[PDB]
Amino acid sequence: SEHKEIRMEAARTCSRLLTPSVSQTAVQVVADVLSKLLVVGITDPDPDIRYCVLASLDERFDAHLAQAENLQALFVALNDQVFEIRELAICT
Amino acid sequence: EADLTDWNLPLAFMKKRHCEKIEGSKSLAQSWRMKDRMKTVSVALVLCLNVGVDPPDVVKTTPCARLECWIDPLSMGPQKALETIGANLQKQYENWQPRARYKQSLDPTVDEVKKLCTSLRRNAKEERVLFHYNGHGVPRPTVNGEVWVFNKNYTQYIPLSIYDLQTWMGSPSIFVYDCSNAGLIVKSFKQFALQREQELEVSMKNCIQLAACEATELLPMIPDLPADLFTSCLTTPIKIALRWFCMQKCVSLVPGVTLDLIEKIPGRLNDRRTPLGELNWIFTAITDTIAWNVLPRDLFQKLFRQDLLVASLFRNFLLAERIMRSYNCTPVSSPRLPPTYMHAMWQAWDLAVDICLSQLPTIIEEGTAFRHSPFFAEQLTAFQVWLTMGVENRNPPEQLPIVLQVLLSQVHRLRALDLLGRFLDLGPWAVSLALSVGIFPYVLKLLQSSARELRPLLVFIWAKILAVDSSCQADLVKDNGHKYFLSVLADPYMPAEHRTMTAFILAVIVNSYHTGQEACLQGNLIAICLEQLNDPHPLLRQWVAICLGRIWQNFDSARWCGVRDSAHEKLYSLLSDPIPEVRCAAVFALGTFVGNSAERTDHSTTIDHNVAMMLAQLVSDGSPMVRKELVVALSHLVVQYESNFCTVALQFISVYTQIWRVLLHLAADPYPEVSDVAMKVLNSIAYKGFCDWSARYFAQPVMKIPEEHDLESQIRKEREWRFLRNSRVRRQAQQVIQKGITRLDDQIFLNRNPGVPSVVKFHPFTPCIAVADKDSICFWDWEKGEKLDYFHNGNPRYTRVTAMEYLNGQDCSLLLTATDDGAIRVWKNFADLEKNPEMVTAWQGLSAGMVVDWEQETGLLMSSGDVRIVRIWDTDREMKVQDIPTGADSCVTSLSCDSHRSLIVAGLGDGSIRVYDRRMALSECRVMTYREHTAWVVKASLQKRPDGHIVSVSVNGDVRIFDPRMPESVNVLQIVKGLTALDIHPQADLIACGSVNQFTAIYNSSGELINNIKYAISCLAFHPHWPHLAVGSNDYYISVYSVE
Repeated sequence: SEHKEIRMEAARTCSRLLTPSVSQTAVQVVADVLSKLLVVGITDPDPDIRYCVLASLDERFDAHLAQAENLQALFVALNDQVFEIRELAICT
Repeated sequence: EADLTDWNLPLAFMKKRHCEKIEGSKSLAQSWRMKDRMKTVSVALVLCLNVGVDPPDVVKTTPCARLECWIDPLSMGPQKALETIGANLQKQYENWQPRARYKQSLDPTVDEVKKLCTSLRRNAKEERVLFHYNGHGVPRPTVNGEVWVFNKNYTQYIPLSIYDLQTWMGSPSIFVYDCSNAGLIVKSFKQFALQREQELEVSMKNCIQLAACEATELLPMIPDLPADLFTSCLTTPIKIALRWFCMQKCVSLVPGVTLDLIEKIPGRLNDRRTPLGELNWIFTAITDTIAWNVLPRDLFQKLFRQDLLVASLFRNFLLAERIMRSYNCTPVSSPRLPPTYMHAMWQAWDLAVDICLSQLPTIIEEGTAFRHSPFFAEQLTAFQVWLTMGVENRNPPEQLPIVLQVLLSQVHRLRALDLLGRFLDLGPWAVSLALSVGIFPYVLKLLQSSARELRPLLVFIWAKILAVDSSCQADLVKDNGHKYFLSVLADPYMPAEHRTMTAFILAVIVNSYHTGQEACLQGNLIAICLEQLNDPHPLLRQWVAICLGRIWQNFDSARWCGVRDSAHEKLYSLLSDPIPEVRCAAVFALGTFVGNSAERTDHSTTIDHNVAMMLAQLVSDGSPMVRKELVVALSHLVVQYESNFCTVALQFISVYTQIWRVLLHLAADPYPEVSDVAMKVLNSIAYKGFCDWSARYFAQPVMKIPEEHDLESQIRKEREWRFLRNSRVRRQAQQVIQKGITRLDDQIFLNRNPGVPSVVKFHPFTPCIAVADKDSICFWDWEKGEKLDYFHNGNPRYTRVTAMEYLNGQDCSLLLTATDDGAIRVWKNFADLEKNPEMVTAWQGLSAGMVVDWEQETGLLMSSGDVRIVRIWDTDREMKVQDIPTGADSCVTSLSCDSHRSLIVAGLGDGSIRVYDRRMALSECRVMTYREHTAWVVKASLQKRPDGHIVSVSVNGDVRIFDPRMPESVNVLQIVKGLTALDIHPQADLIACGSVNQFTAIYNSSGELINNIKYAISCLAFHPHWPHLAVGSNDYYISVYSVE
């Protein structure tokens, strides 16, 4: 939805709509969206989207953030053009 | 609470759809079965140095790289010290392997070289020789791979005979080239090997090579380096790593460290508890981990698992790649390796060193008891995390080579063994991955430890391996380990699961080959197995009986204990088993007990005859699988009873004929595979397996969590939306009754359907009116008013499909059909014309008149006919289990088995009505008899109700109403005196009369009447809730009636 402002709030949608959710079946649904969101955080040539996608993460997803593939996405973020993205990344 | 009622409402044959789908598989690489053990011959050590004589190529400087094997010759006895270094270098190689030889070869000329290499090669040809060299006091190698030594004269040029060495090393060997242009030696070796090819046109190079630099490069001269750097790495990696490390960074975050202290780390480079053991031990794990990560799959085993002194110095090669790329070197290998220097695991090494050497500036002096490294604790945690999500089989976890070290290490073994258990409990890839990583030799060795901890651990692991693995071949039973299993077969100190696994493992050891049946005599396995018949866990009783039935393979010396300590008779307690899987497992074992008895007769004829007569009893079962396994236990008896059967077979044109009689019972069975199984076994005699289902289960994951608590689980989401719907249906379908009855002012349909009036059934919420041809299941749609289809029940056309029932109503619309000859058949998938139907089960239940009453109400099936009895059928035993007689002798023609007063009515073949308290003793069942009918009872509606009244009709030509607490017919409707079709529906309180006229007649329980409407008919029924009528009519036709 290449129109900038769609992408921003669609991120802020998917995050909060995931936040409310043992069995594999629900956890699989969390994982499925969670990675497909995270891609954008490193990917987007509109830099403040990269900012907001990272900002949308929290302790509220810490178990999946302890996953190695995601740690690579974090390490990739940990080096960047935009000082504020780096400042946010180190906290995680 | 509709979806709770929908699951509370029981269902039929639920497990029976599972079993026959017996799994198969194909053999892996499974190269943990590793073959080749060419070790090493000897080390050449062509130590060409000419000590003190500068090869004129070089110009030194005072700050000179000087040390070799950490000796300086300049400050030592010159021509003497040339020996010392050779012994030193051998002693370093002996740390990596001493089980091979050494010649210390000092400035050798061609003749000396020829003697050294050819003598050693001549001692062993296929075995690996170690070529090792140093290029010192000897100029750079020639374009054509040659050398510079003769009688130690003056660094004298000599041809190296390298193209002859190429057949001296033509069979397996290894080469090391410590010189200023080694990649040139390797390149020129290819040109000579290509010249060998250019002869062979009439092993090009399997042999390993390690090159101290690439051809273009020249060695470093920084005095802080040992001069033999490539060797020094390949020989003493720890000293190098520490001595490299301490120089590298440009602020020392631990500042106390110096060269002086890293000389004096405590230990002896062979004790994990000491710091000098610990760093090596960590390094040992790291290198394998990179190798498994970054190499293509096979190459890893080929270099790092086939052979010791191949692998061990190869680990050091990666450490060399790092330091060399620090400087201006790019050392190179016989095989075409990918690069490694960058990899993240190296930073785990460097942190582990920093943690260690933070302490050493006190330990050296202050007697500090040192703090052991956290490396393994940190590592297993990461693996534990990937398991704990366990969310996939993708990018499988790289910590796997670290695990192997803790399987040995007593300090931390427990946690690792559990985690490994969970990993092995995942699907077969994880098993295959552990196996191909080389877990096997540890899992082989560790059963040496009779520690009770291996019961939930290594035994469970062994169980899951063997669940897929046929290639393990009682290995730990030709080896010592089995003594473990011989305890936890019978050891009671833990739950029966642990015995279940062990009974399976010993049942595998006897499954494998006669080695297990020998192992039976090596530990009296029969007697201790019979002790386990008594434990409650049904899959233990199964594995115990499949164990004993495999013990009685052709190894008849085992059957000697089975005879002489009465195993076969004792085992009949598991013929008294309600569980049809356990029943089959015992039936199988008695099968092989007789069958495999090496054609032994005499006293065994008398004893095995009792086994045959005892087996002959269990024909009782609607179970397809007991019906097969009974005939298969008889085909097992026939494994030696074929020695007697030819004349016995003629008797139907004692006990051999009781087997024959039982085979003659099952050959007619309405399930085609059961009639086939008995038919083919009769026929084979006339012309003259289940354990794999037990195996097919055991691969399934145990730790993974059952579904229905998850809101996203599809079984639950289907149930929760689709079946909760029926709250509105169970209301709406009765709302016209709630609101009071109205005129029959409409019809849905009047046309052909391909079925006879011998059965009619209305499906409550969903459209199939079943009206069926006498051999059929066949259908039409009441919702839309539409043709559905004919299908075949499969009974022969002199018989009659006589009744039908649904094993729910809404969700899983399973259907039963029953036949006048008895034949009971059960059906699926036709239910919304999605696809082609199948028969889930069938049996010849009831072996004049036939009747049926299924209870969705309670989970029981009932039926009656020529057996002079109402059979009551249980799906938990898969049997007829209770039996109520005709009371008189004229077999039953209409019935209800009420369970709301708990009664029966039997409308009899003599037209009398029998009413039964089904709590009375079975010879005395009569509460009432009525005789206002005396021909044949056509209708016998004992309503299953609080007002459980009787309406009944007979071939006498009259209708009457009777009350079970009165000896009489009490009241009358008889709106037509008596008629060819009637119904009295217990949730509508309406009646419909099969008028011979072109208009059907319709009336009320009040004796009132309603409008007669268009179509003598032979059957009709009202809907289970709606005050609406289906008329299965006559002449392959239906008509349907309603309010509008």
